[PDB]
Amino acid sequence: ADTNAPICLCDEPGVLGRTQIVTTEIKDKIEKAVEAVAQESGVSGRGFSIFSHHPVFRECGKYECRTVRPEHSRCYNFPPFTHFKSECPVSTRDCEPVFGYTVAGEFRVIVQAPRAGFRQCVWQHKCRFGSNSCGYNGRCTQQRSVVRLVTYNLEKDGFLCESFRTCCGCPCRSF
Amino acid sequence: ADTNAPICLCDEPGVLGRTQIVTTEIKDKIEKAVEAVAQESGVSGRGFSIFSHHPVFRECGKYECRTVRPEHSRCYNFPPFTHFKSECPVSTRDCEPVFGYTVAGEFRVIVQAPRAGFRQCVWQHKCRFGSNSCGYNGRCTQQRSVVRLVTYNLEKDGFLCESFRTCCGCPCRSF
Repeated sequence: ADTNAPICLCDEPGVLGRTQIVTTEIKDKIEKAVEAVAQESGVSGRGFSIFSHHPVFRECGKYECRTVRPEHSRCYNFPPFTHFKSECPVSTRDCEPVFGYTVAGEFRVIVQAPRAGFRQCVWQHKCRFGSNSCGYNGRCTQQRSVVRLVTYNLEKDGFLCESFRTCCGCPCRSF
Repeated sequence: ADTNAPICLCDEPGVLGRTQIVTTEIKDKIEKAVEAVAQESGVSGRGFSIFSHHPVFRECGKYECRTVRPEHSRCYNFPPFTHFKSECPVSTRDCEPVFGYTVAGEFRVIVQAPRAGFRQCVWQHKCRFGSNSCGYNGRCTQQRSVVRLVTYNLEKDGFLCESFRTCCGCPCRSF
């Protein structure tokens, strides 16, 4: 594999920040579209409920930044739901990405519309010091899982659920 | 009177995982307060922090463990930023304090929330062998400096910056 990389949400070498800067015009388009969704609802204007009528949001739009805690994205909370015997120290950061590369490696725009009231978050848990030695013979390794998040299709002006790899833990594996 | 063994951030058997009064009851309260900031903040970027949108954190949240280097707490990194002519031998230890005494002598809980992505580190540089003769007429002296760290005010259960003395070096104080 020449160019190979799993790529976790918010992954970035320079202190894990932003790679490129999405056009404000795009953010504008998204805000508008999300507002359109909220209005086609109207009823139940108390919270996320304004989005709960649209099929895609119902399917994968529930990683609400307001409710998602870090433990919800630890590997033990994703199938197979098992705990690590030994896990290395973990660096945890909330992630609210505007872009992501799917499981298939494609580039996608992940929907974030703070003004409209729709924000998606998934806390990332990575090996604190990369892959250092840890067992009596082990190695610190990044484990991942997969989350589905609402993305925005620029062409067809439509929403869609897509799969992204998320960093859930750092088990000390025997290499 | 003088003392060969100076007192620094992380000194005395009180600073530990459990620690003095820093009950798992307090710890948890702090963790959730930090998570709330992460959840409402969201704002992030390279060479930044997700906490830089909150006023207390933008002011004194820069001793985050992932960015801190041992030399960042050496005396020459604090005003008047001057180097020593002769410095006695130093013992450098990492320090991630859970409580401390402010420059005004008050006890304060120093925020440490590993699970929400906020840890504070200030490496202590102590006189390896204190007070012993070093120069012609000098005596090895613990040099302290002042650092501001995010604290948790019990009363108003919120965040506040406070000033703490930190051990930055051990100059041979001759004359």
